[PDB]
Amino acid sequence: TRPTVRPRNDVAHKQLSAFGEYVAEILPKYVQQVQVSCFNELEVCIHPDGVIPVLTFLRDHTNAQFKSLVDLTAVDVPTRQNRFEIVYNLLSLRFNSRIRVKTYTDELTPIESAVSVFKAANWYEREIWDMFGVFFANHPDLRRILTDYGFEGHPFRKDFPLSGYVELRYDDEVKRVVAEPVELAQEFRKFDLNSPWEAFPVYRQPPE
Amino acid sequence: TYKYVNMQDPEMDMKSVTDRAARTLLWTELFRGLGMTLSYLFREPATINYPFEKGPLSPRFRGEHALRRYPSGEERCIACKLCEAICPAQAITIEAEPRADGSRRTTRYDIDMTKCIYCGFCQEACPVDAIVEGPNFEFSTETHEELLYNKEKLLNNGDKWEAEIAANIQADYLYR
Amino acid sequence: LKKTTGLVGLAVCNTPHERLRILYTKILDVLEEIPKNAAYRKYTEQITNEKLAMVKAEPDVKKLEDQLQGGQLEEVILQAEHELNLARKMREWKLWEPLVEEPPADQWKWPI
Amino acid sequence: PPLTLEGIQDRVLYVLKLYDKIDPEKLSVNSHFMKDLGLDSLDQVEIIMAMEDEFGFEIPDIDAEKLMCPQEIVDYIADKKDVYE
Amino acid sequence: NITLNFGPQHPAAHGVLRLVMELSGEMVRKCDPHIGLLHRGTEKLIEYKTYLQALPYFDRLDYVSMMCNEQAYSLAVEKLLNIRPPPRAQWIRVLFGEITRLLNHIMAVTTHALDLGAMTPFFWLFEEREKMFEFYERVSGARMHAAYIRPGGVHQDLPLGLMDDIYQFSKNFSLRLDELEELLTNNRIWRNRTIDIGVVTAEEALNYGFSGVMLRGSGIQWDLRKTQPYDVYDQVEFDVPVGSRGDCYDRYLCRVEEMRQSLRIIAQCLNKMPPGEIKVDDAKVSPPKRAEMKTSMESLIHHFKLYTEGYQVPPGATYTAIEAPKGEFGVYLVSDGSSRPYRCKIKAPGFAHLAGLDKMSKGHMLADVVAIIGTQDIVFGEVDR
Amino acid sequence: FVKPIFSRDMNEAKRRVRELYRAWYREVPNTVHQFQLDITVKMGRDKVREMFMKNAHVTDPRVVDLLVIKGKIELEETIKVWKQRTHVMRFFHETEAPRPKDFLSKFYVGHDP
Ligand SMILES: CCCCCCCCCCCC(=O)SCCNC(=O)CCNC(=O)[C@H](O)C(C)(C)COP(=O)(O)O
Ligand code: SF4
Ligand code: SF4
Repeated sequence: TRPTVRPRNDVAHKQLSAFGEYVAEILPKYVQQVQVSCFNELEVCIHPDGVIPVLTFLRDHTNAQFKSLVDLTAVDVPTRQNRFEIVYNLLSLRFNSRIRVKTYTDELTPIESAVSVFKAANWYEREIWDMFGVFFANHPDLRRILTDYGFEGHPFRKDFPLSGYVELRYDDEVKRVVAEPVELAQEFRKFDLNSPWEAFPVYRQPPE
Repeated sequence: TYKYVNMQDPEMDMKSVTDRAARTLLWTELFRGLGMTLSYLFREPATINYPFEKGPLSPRFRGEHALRRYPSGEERCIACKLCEAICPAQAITIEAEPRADGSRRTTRYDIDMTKCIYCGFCQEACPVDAIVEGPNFEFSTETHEELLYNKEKLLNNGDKWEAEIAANIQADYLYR
Repeated sequence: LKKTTGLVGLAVCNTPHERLRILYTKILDVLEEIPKNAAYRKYTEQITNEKLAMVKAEPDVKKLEDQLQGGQLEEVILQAEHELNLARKMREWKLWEPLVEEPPADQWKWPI
Repeated sequence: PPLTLEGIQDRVLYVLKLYDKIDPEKLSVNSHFMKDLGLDSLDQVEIIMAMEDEFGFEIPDIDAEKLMCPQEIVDYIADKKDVYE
Repeated sequence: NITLNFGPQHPAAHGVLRLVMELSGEMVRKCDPHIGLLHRGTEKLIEYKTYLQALPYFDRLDYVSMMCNEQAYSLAVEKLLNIRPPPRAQWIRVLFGEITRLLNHIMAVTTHALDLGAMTPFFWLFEEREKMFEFYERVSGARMHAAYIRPGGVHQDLPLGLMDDIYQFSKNFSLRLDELEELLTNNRIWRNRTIDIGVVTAEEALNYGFSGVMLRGSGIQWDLRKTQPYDVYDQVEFDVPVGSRGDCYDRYLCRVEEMRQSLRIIAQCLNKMPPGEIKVDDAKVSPPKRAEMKTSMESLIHHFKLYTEGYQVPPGATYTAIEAPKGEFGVYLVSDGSSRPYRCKIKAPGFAHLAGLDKMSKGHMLADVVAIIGTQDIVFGEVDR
Repeated sequence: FVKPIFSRDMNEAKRRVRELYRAWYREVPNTVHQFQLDITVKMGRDKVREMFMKNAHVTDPRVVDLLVIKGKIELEETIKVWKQRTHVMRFFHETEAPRPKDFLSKFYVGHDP
């Protein structure tokens, strides 16, 4: 229960918890869950219409100066209609604390841009615009990062093939590089390594 | 626990001052620093005389693949097809089929060095210690096709190097 | 007084104590027009008050950064200023209505 | 420089001559470019911008919300060129 | 003004940037850093692979330091599996984490010197980086992109021969840094090229999330070791450089100090490695010795499984920062509990720096800009991905 | 129901597209000369008319306005003399074989759907 096991830090869990109810007090209007795992990792909801007003508050001291948007990590789950799950990782430097505060959005919901508030999201912007289509409040430019020029796709939508539909090559008489239909050789020979028989009864969503 | 860099304040003392202005003029330290590069002229140069000399390599070293045999002269491969399940780039392709003798045997083992990333997983993964990431490294080709190896070429590679490969394994086997 | 703040963006502002009392009286001045009911207001009260008395606890700039248990509070005047713009922001958020709109249960239903 | 009105309409119709999508017979003093002429909206934009390129001034598409008759084009020109004599 | 695309092609561009400038006479106005010329898109490529398969990807982002990347993965995977490694593995991860740090800083130093046209240190010190690649080769069979650090810990035990020669290796190295001490550190031309260039106020740094020496140069003291001694760093003695002016000269001297600092640490890690497994006891995560798998059944069974479907993380999506020499490093896992990740974003420390460069660009002449890329230790591989 | 991107109802959106067409329709020769396209310029304008036709089934104003957002964003890369001649030619796919919509030929070709 020790040589392999990583010890559970109850203390920080206690402090983060208590601060968690503290914040739960402070912004009832958007804050929801106050998740607190044994990893010492706190988490909190925000409604997307509540993106900016919460985040600004975060930067300003209460007992945690949530300075430096370290990340706007993003996840797409097709099942939920609110398929997008934008996440604000954060770190109050003065208090050496860390927190994860996320949201959700639909394909045509103009979620608020923290560009005015953090500016670090001038690109967390355009990536998460481009890879997805998560339209953003008001940004100086929504021009694509990463993906090419005429490129139409939105990879990381967890949709359409990992190769994509596009596969460019130089061509002769046109004297120029041209995009072409894929035609993969050998093909990504995907292995379904999923295991029937649950190893974790403690979890397990009920059949209901 | 932190340390300031620099920060230190230079002396106003007249000896030290006129010395610094003497650096500002007569350059002094440049030559001192300059003098240092001269020290290299007198050192012996570090080039290995390739290819009549070659760089040191540990026995572990990863390189060209080769299938290899039993001491009896049967091929070690049993087509367990887990090395196909591991090759992170999935370079490997295997069609296991029965031998007329009935033994499991690959009919078309093959791998392309174009997609191989030489992580050398398969050297570790194989239960029968069939395939081996051999010592050889120098084998650049005129054409792409010469890279897409059949089981055949790999067997040949296990033929030329088997003394060597088995020798290195003889050096290494305890660690695994 | 120590020469050089050390930090790059920060700059010295002599007689910090007075400037801080300015900030205490002013963020107090804005919290007062915020309704008592808003959950933030009582705690920002606790903060401005306990910190103001805490500045009063000692005179010199020197041990003052010990009394608040923070190195160079010469920065926290700036943080207090963020706190001031924040408290200015509290007004347009109004008094805090508990929650608005809720997730379909599928949201936050982790795993999947 | 005089900007005589009838010659303005001559100018616009000549632009319609150079213009492709309209039939030369379909050319007329009144027939609407949305409600009469069968040319689509992109053709609306096409003539409206060719014409404004002739007149050398921007025509907001709010006037395309107006437009109506070509007679209201020359009419607007009377309200635009403001010579109207 | 005159619109102008720059790299990749410039040696200064490092084969990656295309930061177009709309130059005036030579003073910059517009100066946008385009990227996605290297974007390997590994985020989806991580998703369709067993967690043991993900491991190479991190050697593939930080080209130079390598072991630190994999350690950045082993920490983040062992968290969800709640697994705590045998101590020897951690002394190793620190040992080669620091030797990777020597490789990384030697890289940044000598290349930054090359853009300043110094030429020589390059050849004075890669003579050493081959001396270290001989070592990663002695422990991995690969000169670089060694996979020797693993989520269970480590592939394999250290060969008996190293323990002496490595000491020998660092028996003389301090002098080799002395030879630089007699160059740029004191040299006149060098100060002018770098003094008072790209100075950054503490707040912009805290806004953009600058980290590492890039904070420590401008005086912010934020650090990912002593604040969170995630491994043996808590036992290790060392001391952290902090800059004053925010001068590139500052950041420079810091990196030289960290190199000294690893000269301090690696001494102690050589001084303190326990005997013990360098792997976890469990065969449900850490695979059996070839000697045992080929007799005992269960060893061969789980052997067969980890090499075919692998260990299963309990479900969860998490994030972990890393003390990369270049800064905070991003490990954003999203795991359904299947060995396949559901998602995995990777924040490069250099991403924020490159986001911040244009702020430092405008109002500076082009040589200042060439100075700036070398200011920030940016290997572009990690940044677009 | 749900809050709109920009335009609400088609006309707030329809206004934006025309702004787009001219924004291309004038820009085209500039592109013809910057990249020295061998295409006759009317072909360029025709393609300009065509890409505005592929989006004919659009009916939500959020879809229209999001399409002109992305289309103007493409215009950004065009006007700034970004891209390359090849990228401009990607719209043509001239290297590719013509597709026979006729079912009989579809029979003659291969297994297909
Ligand atoms: C060298 C040149 C390169 C070519 C580049 C091509 C770039 C094209 C950019 C693509 C962006 C879009 O699709 S723009 C998105 C807008 N497209 C739509 O279809 C929205 C709904 N349109 C309608 O409802 C009407 O039928 C309407 C079609 C407007 C007709 O207007 P009228 O009937 O009322 O006159
Ligand atoms: S090595 Fe020989 S046995 Fe092991 S998988 Fe590859 S082929 Fe099958
Ligand atoms: S060499 Fe490395 S990559 Fe190529 S197959 Fe063997 S393991 Fe997979």
